Amino acid sequence: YRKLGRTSSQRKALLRDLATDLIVFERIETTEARAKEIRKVVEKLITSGKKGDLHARRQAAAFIRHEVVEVVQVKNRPVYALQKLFDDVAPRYAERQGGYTRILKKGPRRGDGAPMVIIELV
Amino acid sequence: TSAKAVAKTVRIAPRKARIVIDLIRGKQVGEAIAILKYTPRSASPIIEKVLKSAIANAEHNYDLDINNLVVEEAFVDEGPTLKRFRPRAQGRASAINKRTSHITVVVSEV
Amino acid sequence: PRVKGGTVTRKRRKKIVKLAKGYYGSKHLLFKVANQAVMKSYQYAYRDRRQKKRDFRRLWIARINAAARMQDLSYSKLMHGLKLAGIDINRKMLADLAVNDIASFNTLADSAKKAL
Amino acid sequence: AVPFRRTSKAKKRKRRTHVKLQLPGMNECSNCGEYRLSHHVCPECGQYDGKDV
RNA sequence: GGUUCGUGGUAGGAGAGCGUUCUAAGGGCGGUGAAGUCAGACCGGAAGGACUGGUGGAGCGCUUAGAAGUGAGAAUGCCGGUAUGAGUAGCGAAAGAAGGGUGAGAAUCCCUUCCACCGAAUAUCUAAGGUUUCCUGAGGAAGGCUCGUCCGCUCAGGGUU
RNA sequence: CCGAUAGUGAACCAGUACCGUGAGGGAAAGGUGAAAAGCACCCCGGAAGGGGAGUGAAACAGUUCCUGAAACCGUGUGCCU
RNA sequence: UUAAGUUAGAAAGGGCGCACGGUGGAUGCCUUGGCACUAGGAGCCGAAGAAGGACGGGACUAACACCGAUAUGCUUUGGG
Ligand SMILES: [Mg+2]
Ligand SMILES: [Mg+2]
Ligand SMILES: [Mg+2]
Ligand SMILES: [Mg+2]
Ligand SMILES: [Mg+2]
Ligand SMILES: [Mg+2]
Ligand SMILES: [Mg+2]
Ligand SMILES: [Mg+2]
Ligand SMILES: [Mg+2]
Ligand SMILES: [Mg+2]
Ligand SMILES: [Mg+2]
Ligand SMILES: [Mg+2]
Ligand SMILES: [Mg+2]
Ligand SMILES: [Mg+2]
Ligand SMILES: [Mg+2]
Ligand SMILES: [Mg+2]
Ligand SMILES: [Mg+2]
Ligand SMILES: [Mg+2]
Ligand SMILES: [Mg+2]
Ligand SMILES: [Mg+2]
Ligand SMILES: [Zn+2]
Repeated sequence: YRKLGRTSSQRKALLRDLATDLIVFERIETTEARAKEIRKVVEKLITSGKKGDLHARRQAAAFIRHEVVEVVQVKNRPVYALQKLFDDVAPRYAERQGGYTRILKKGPRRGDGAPMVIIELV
Repeated sequence: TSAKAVAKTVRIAPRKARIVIDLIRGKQVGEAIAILKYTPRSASPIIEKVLKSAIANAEHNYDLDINNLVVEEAFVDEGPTLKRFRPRAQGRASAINKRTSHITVVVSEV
Repeated sequence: PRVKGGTVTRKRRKKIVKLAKGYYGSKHLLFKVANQAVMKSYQYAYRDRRQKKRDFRRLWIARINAAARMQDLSYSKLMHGLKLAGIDINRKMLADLAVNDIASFNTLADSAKKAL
Repeated sequence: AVPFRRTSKAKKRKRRTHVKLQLPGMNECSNCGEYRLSHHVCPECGQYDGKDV
């Protein structure tokens, strides 16, 4: 597995941040090395989603950030990233056995030449 | 006939500009532009404008065909150096050369 | 009146640099190494005008030695023979006969054998 | 620690024989009709070759 | 005018000269192109001198004599320029991420959210010291160890009761 | 007598800038053209910069702009490797 | 065809020569400034506030020069 120029806690923070962003926005632009780590971490969260159990919900809730995605309106209740992972995202991969992400190569970034990719669901 | 364009006194060390200008020398202008677009260097966008200026000059001043143009010449000449100082340890100041470049590109019909 | 250094220095150094034309790198560009290179080129040229005369006499002698051994003489016998015979043709000329008209050289080597 | 002699022009140039860039790995598109890096999305079309994105 | 004997050379003695700037006198060159500068395969025993062509765009040779800040390769010389080392060392303690925006251009500016750091401080005042760095608008040459649309930077206007 | 490294330290807003607690130390830096006639207009470019067009005897005189040596940096190629 | 032998050509880059550029500011030409003198004049200023300054004064004014709240000038006499 990749050390991403970070300590163990920083890296675990970075993978939690990127994972949540990928679940919330369904498409993010990041570096190639970051995108090749995320695909593992996000496809495991989507698997827990599809599981759907309380146990599975609590495994995902131990990793996914507590970000409000949107506020829907029923008395307007906010929807958290974790609810969007079990209510919206996972069930749309119910008959797909793995491979919920795809990395498109975009090109190098002006400031540091970093190879940039779009990583997206489906 | 052939069209010239020069970017005089560009802040960009000549060495750094030459390493890229070497890729386009003799290529077709279509290809040359693509090489500059996908060559991730600081020199690339600067050299692209000079090369695109050369092509505009070749299309507007000399009615040449922009679909039949090869980069005949492309060279980088040293411009005047900006002299700077970097304070080093023990009160000593070491020189810094902020170098400049004259980038010339010449396109020719074939 | 003040005399500034003007022109004479440049004119004198540029002549020397020109005499170093063809020399490797800095030796054809920079006055200081050009000047040494030119001094040394003249020294070699003076020495090699003497060495050239020695060099050619050794080349002629080798070729006469060859042409004479095809006649069953050595160079030392042939040159002794010619001295006794009275023939005063020098080595540059014999060497030329020994390459260009071997028939003539053989005639001289005949004269040599007769004197011995 | 320090250079004993200045490096000559010839020698400096020989050392730089290898300091150079490689041409980009690029080809023309079908849709765009323009150049692109293989295995990248073409931004002229705004997609991955002919496959729409 | 010829015979004879000579002609390696450091310190050093002796001699004859080359060239530079200036003066005088004489005689000249020069916008039909002076000096300088570049080039060349020419001339003299040397120092050196011409000629031709390019560049240059207004002064300069020659003769005889005179006078000297009169000739540079070395002084760890002085000053300037430019190399080499080298695309090398370094880029000065530290946690960022994505989305949205702005823009010719964005890792680096703005906003949002999450994350992380200080918390007898990395917070809040005040004195010294600095002296406009403060605010607003515009800018991105240089400065900022990268970038830059940003700034304690540049330019305007302001602002201290 | 000097002719911009000379001549004053100072031909130029110089005892300035800068250095120093201070006394004090102390620079660098002249030349568009006869005349601004200082490049309308078009073109690439965000600009810088450039290419045309034009002015001029000249712009390879283009607001630090007479000349423009050498080091040094490049491009091309006749011979060699 | 097999065998044996000989010889060519090549340039990643490099060298020499040449051509053309860049950089740089030597050189020549030039002079606004200096240097040394000669002849003549003059050799002092200050409580009637000096030397030397500071801050001000222009339609807009950062600097220099000039001027002092009468401030980028006032009066007068001559020149033009
Ligand atoms: Mg920990
Ligand atoms: Mg210190
Ligand atoms: Mg002998
Ligand atoms: Mg002798
Ligand atoms: Mg002798
Ligand atoms: Mg003269
Ligand atoms: Mg002298
Ligand atoms: Mg020297
Ligand atoms: Mg090294
Ligand atoms: Mg290393
Ligand atoms: Mg490093
Ligand atoms: Mg830092
Ligand atoms: Mg504590
Ligand atoms: Mg501020
Ligand atoms: Mg910068
Ligand atoms: Mg700003
Ligand atoms: Mg002076
Ligand atoms: Mg001068
Ligand atoms: Mg000039
Ligand atoms: Mg009157
Ligand atoms: Zn395409």
